[PDB]
Amino acid sequence: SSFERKKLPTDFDPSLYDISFQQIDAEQSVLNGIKDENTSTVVRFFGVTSEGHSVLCNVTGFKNYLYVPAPNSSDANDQEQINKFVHYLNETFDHAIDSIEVVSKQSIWGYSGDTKLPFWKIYVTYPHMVNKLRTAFERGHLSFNSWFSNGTTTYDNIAYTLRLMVDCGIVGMSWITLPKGKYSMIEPNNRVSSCQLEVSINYRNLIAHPAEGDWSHTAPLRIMSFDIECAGRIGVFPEPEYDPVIQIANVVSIAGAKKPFIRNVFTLNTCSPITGSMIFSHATEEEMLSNWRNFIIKVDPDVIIGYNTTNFDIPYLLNRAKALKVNDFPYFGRLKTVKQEIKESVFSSKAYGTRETKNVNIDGRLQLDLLQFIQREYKLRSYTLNAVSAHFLGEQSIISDLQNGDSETRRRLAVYCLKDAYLPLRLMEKLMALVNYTEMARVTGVPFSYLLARGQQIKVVSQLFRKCLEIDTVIPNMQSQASDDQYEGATVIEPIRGYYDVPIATLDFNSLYPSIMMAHNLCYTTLCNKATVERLNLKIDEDYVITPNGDYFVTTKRRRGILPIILDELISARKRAKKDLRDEKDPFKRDVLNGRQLALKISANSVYGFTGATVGKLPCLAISSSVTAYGRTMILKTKTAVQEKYCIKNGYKHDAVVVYGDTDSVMVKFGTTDLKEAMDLGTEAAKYVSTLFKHPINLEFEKAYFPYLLINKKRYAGLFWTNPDKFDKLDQKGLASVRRDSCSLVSIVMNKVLKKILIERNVDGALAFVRETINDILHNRVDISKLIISKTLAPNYTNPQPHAVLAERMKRREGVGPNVGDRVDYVIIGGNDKLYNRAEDPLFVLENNIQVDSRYYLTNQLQNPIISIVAPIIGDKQANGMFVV
DNA sequence: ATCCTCCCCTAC
DNA sequence: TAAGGTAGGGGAGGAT
Ligand SMILES: Nc1ccn([C@H]2C[C@H](O)[C@@H](COP(=O)(O)OP(=O)(O)OP(=O)(O)O)O2)c(=O)n1
Ligand SMILES: [Ca+2]
Ligand SMILES: [Ca+2]
Ligand SMILES: [Ca+2]
Ligand SMILES: [Ca+2]
Ligand SMILES: [Ca+2]
Repeated sequence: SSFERKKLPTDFDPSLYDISFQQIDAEQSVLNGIKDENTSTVVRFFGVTSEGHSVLCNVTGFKNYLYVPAPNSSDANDQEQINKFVHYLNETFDHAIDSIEVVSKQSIWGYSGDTKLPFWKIYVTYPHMVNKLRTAFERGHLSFNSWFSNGTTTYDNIAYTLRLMVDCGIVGMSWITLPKGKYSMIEPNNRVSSCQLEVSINYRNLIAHPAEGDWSHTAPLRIMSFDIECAGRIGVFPEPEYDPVIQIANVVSIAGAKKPFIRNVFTLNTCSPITGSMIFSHATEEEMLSNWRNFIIKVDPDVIIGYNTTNFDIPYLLNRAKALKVNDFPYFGRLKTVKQEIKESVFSSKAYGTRETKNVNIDGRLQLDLLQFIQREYKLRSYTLNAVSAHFLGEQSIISDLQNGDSETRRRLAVYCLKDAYLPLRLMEKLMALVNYTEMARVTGVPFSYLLARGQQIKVVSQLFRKCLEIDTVIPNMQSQASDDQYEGATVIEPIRGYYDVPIATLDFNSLYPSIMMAHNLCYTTLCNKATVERLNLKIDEDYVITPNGDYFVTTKRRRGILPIILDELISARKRAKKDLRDEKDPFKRDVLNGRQLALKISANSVYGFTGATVGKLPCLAISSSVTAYGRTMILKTKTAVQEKYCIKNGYKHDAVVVYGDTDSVMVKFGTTDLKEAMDLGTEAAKYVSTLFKHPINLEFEKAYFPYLLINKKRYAGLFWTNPDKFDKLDQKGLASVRRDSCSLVSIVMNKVLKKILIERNVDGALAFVRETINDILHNRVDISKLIISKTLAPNYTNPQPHAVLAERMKRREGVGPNVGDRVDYVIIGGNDKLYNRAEDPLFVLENNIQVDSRYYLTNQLQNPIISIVAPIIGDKQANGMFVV
């Protein structure tokens, strides 16, 4: 269809109507016409009112700025001289320095006392000039009055849009009210957007509502999900230069609605009717594309979603329209003449990997590619639409041929395309993608768009700037300087390896690293030193503390740190999510709620990580190292306290043994053969141990393993009990059977062997199954699908890896192949070459009847993991004999 | 025969 | 702030 937004009130007028809208995105821009507070640059916020009206609100009069410390010079307070310095800067920086305001601030770096210092807040008429100013102060030669020649630390480096959001109290996905009489309409001939309401307000006059109570609701966002089909060549993934887009299916709904209010398919050529959806068929591809752009503009979606839309559908359409010279195509943002462009960049982090990105500006609309969401929030063996639809939704080549048939074959194609457009919307709603990300944007204060495009650091940065503003504190700008060394981390306890046929109680600290930062008041602002404690005559333990890393931090007596408060808020949110999880029946919903609480846990742990990131801009290893140091002492103290308490000479039946533990957990063999008693002792022990640490540190009994197969550090399995009557699952940590680089032959067999032993207590049956499997490998009875190994392609290599060698080979053969950051699928083929030269594309293998290295799969894939699980039961000799041959 | 490094992924 | 942290198994090969 294409229904448009509800019409505005007929008597609408800025003097009559407040405008309250949920802002979903914002960007820096220059406003045509009069300046405000000597600047023509604005932050344009886009969003939606409770009645479903779209809004572009220009926030005017907000000048970017930087802080530098006032010079240590007698003439520093002479206004005439400050005025002259401003003239000097205007001569140097394109006449873009507005003024200098003298303010009292303190650096976030350390405790020197509560005495604040004079800083110079230097305002600019356009935001980007702050960067050049910062550079000049840092490495330029601003030699006026010998004030900064030369040179100086600068403070509060942050992008202009976020600077405004922080200073105005605006978080992501938040509500803003524009009071009647306080804003003005953009005149018809000056309009730049297609929003129903295009207005301007001075930043001081907007009301930024905290996302709480009556202002924690969300606006009725219009969600558009789409999917395209292309008719491409046999053997070639479609290329925009040659292969037509032949269908675009669309579904549009209101956030949270039961059903979409628009369902349609744009087709090239004719297409027979589809019950419950509109069909818009076109004689030419060009027409279809232009109509689709017009459709977006008229429907005015707030969020554009789909599955792989980011890396495929969107760039493909842009590139296709360009190839076809449909030159007005790429204008479907909310800014009428702002072109959608592909920005090529690179994203890299340990958590998310390293890869090229192709982000497109669709100004004033959000994007939520469900493939990108699911990849971030879930660990799955496969992320194909089919795979994830079957997994989350319970769902169960010819394309070009269907296209070249008739109205009926194209209809068939259109149902497929419509379904592919609908699934992402089902996924978004069931996985609560929009709802949970709204929460995250609000809690951390970042724009929604940062969640999928950016990392954990920017969320920490936003929270830090917001807390610092509250206490007149500013943050020094430092250059990233990656270290060649990692600081010392956690203790992993030496395992007493083997098969335990008695209950093992697992105890672990709630939110360990955050609880350590809170208990011990660990923050940039509380960091001190020997020199200060003496100049100030502070008393150990009352006024400060010395960490096991040897660092001095002041106590809450002297200063409440800010990191503890940020962590407190994140843990509160997490606790709300956990309660929701505790209160929910449906297994699937609980799953989703489990990701929500995990996401918030990672956010809290990322505040610790931020302090340890030298690949980052505010490392403080005093904090990160003190945290890990405390952690090592705590697990040692926990192990010692459990062993000293629960022993025969204290009236217990057995001497408790800590058989294993990792970072913040201990696995305890109390000695009893009874499961409930082990769980009761585990609970009592955690309660006792918790009394030995400072609030809010807390040890809890987590679960019992019975039996428990401990193979090595970070390698074990066990039946996992949270009640003594029925076990929850067969839990596996670290084993090949839970690593996504195992071939499924190994994972499946390991899984079945573990089940037969731990659940069915049938070692004989497990061994018969392994022997059968060995026979199948050696007689080529294993489907190639179970032999495929997948590994991520790294950006660069020192040592040649089989999948990386194969990726280059594939490009040589086909002109294209896996890119950095893609998983590469391969099987090992037979032959005399080095292993890294013997990884091959499974399709290439099938096509050419190439023999797979069967013995390799036996000896170098199956054999070691299987021996490691059965040897503890049948012994090393038998386990090894089973593999001859 | 030991111990190291690069690599990939997972345990925290 | 472009990009949260460290420990460590085990495959595969390198240096003494
Ligand atoms: N992604 C992660 C996971 C863990 N850790 C560190 C900090 C954690 O506090 C500690 C223990 O890991 P847990 O998985 O037990 O995490 P928590 O104790 O924080 O959370 P929970 O309350 O779920 O046990 O390891 C981390 O820095 N980053
Ligand atoms: Ca698709
Ligand atoms: Ca726990
Ligand atoms: Ca924990
Ligand atoms: Ca743990
Ligand atoms: Ca090692």
